[PDB]
Amino acid sequence: TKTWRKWHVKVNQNEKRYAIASAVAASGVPSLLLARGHRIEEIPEVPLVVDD
Amino acid sequence: APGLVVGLNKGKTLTKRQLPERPSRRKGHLSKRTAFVRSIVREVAGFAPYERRVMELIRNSQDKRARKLAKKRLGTLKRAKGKIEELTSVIQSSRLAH
Amino acid sequence: YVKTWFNQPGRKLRRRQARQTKAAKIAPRPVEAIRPAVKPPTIRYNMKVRAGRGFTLEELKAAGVSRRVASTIGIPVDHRRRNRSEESLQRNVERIKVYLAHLIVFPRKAGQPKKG
Amino acid sequence: GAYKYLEELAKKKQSDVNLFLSRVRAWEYRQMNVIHRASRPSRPDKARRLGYKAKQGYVIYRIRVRRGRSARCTAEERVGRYCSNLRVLNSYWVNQDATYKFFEVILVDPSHKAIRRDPRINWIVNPVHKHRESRGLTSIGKKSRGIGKGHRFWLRHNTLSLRRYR
Amino acid sequence: ANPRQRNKQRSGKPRLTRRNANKKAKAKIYGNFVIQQNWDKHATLRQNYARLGLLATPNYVTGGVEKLYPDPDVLDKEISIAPAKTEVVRQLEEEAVKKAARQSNKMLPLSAFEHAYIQRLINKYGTEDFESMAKDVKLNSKLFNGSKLKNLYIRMKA
RNA sequence: UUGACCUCAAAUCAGGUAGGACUACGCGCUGAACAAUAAGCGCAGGAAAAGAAAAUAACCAUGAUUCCCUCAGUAACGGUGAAGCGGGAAAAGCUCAAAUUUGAAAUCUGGCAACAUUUCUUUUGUUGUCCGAGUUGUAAUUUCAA
RNA sequence: AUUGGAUAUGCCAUAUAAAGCGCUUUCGAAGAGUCGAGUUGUUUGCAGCUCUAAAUGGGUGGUCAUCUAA
RNA sequence: AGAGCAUAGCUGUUGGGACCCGAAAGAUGGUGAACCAUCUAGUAGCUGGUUC
RNA sequence: CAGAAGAAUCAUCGAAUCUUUGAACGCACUGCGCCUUUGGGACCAAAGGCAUGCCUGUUUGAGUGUCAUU
Repeated sequence: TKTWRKWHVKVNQNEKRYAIASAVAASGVPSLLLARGHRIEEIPEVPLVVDD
Repeated sequence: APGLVVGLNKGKTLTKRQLPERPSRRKGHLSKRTAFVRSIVREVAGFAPYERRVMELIRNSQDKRARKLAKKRLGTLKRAKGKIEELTSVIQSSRLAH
Repeated sequence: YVKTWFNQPGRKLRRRQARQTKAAKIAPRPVEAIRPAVKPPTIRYNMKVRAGRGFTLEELKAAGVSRRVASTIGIPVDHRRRNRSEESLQRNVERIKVYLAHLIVFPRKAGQPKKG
Repeated sequence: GAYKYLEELAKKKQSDVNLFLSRVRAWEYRQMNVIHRASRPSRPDKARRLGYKAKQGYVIYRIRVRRGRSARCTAEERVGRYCSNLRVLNSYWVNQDATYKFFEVILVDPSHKAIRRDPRINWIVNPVHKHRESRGLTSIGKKSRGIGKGHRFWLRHNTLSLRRYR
Repeated sequence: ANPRQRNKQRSGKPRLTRRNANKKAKAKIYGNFVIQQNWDKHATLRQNYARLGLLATPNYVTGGVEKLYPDPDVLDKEISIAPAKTEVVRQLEEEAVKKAARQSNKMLPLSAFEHAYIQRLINKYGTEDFESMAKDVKLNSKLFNGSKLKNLYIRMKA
């Protein structure tokens, strides 16, 4: 085993922003929240916003 | 606001200024005192054995061999030319004094 | 002979921490000294403008700062650079003048013997 | 005043004055030990311009090395090893003959309070300068290893710097 | 692994520990008391210089400065200072004036020796031909020049 | 002669300092296989070395050194194999020799005396005096940027 | 408790002194068995040997530019 | 009336200790012809093996 | 187990102690000494030191010195 193995992997930024804009978009869909295991069957509204 | 703004350009308008003299460029000038010091020591230390033989060749007037000997001993003509001019300056001065 | 860059996030934070202690030691003054504007010495980049090492002696005298004090108020000196174009003298004298506009100088107490 | 005149009298090393001195001095130096103390430098102006000052803690040792590694660089390694406590400042050619080269090596006493309190020669008391004749940090050491600015003057090749993201 | 590391691991002596690791904590400010008082202990020096009205670097930033919020013929001329954009800069500037105010008496008095020195010259060679009074040597013992004699004349006034 | 000055020695004459160890990093000398390579030898530090151009360049010219990125597997060599440029990190500059202080060796170690001083009764200084060092040159001064 | 760089303030200052900028009808020293040459080893420099210099000179680059070694 | 550039994968190829194991070495430096330690992952077209 | 009840097979730690050896230091490598001081109850014992090179200085003497010197 050699320490100069490839540990860190490059992703273009515009790939990272797309994967995270998509990740933010899918947090507003209640189905993809239950289907991930989140117990939000009584949450008043999605996306859930509070005041400052 | 002190700020460096790099890139693009800053200006195409050019005005050359006649640059001064730097004193490090002044190196190699013949100081009036040190010429006397070098001359006096040249008189005192005498002459090199090879350089003494150059004087006789000049006195005997085989200048062609004198150049050959100095060039062989020193290494290049300009080094040999200066020595010959240095030597012949001695010879004429000794002959007028003595 | 192989080098690894695992300390790359370690070295960057060490540099930031090294900047913060410098700022602590010298509070009012900036962590960086001012540098002049010069042009790269090649046909490829000659139209560019970047930073230099320090301000030449014509850049200090024209701006109105002696060469000895300049080292003390943070203006660095380059005895090797010279001004061949006036636009190079102009871009760096005004660079000094704008710096002395924003430069607060703290007075220092001075020995005052009773006699003279 | 004088070291101007001594500068140009030492520039002519085969003139009669010097050659007559080269024979006289070499004969008496070979009569001595190989490494021996010298009260006053055999070349006062050269020792002066190389750093030597006529004050306590400044020492000079003359050494002959067989002709036929640099000879002057040798003189420094042999003198320093002889005077284990002194730090070697410099070295200069004094004389030579058909079978030997005579070198004088200037040393400094790192403990003498005339030196330790001298603002200009203090740098030699610092342990980083222990035996500069042994590491190659003297003038001839700097030359003999080709150190300097120019175009005429290893592991950076073999290494394989693999950045974190490659 | 090593012998020296391993014998003291087996032994009974306690390890020479040092609880020195304080990650993420910045260097506390000493020096100018004004900026220390207005120095946020959490913000970075680029943030604190900016918040305090000071330039951390007069030279170009080599990177991308933070965007926290969506932000919407002359060699003789002199730049007439820069007004302070913050109170704290004015606090630093005000102290500069007061420190200079205390150190205002830059004129020096005279000691007895140079006092009578200047009277002996003045009452003999008037008060205007300073070059001539520097030319005399019988009274000008130290052989001062005209420039320094005038300085003594001005300094003796007050 | 005296006695100076020079050398020559010795002393359990006072004050010192060197050695061996470590060796990852570092500076040298040196070295065969299979390559400034292992080894061998020598010398150090918390870094070592390097360092304020006898440096580039042919430009609107740059400007101590060191490391990083690129220049580039490029030029060149004949596969070996760089350097300016550029972009970053960091930045700080300096001291001598060569000048007659010559209207005044103004310089300095050591002994002794008190005064102090402390990571410290364990440190490090000053003042005074005496003796030496030094005029074959110790201070100030000046280092080419002048 | 032990120290560090600053501030505040008391006392002491040998200043007859010491600096920067300025103007010059006066000046301006510059590192030799070194550079350099032939030649021989080592790996271009370095090393030995043979000789061995100069003063707008000397090194290096392109009659010019830059630099100022020992 | 330009189609690349960058990342990830797959297979291929060239190096690198290079699928694993196995040929007298040689050299450096030591110990009392012998022996030891390292350079060394020295050398292979070959041998034997290479896993649901 | 013992063991005391400022305990502790404790911590901290700035004071002393730190066997013979080893760069290893009197010569030797077990012995043999030397010198000085301390003393014993002239001699002996103990203690102290007694290794080389080099540097600054002090004293002593000598050189075939150079003089100096009526």
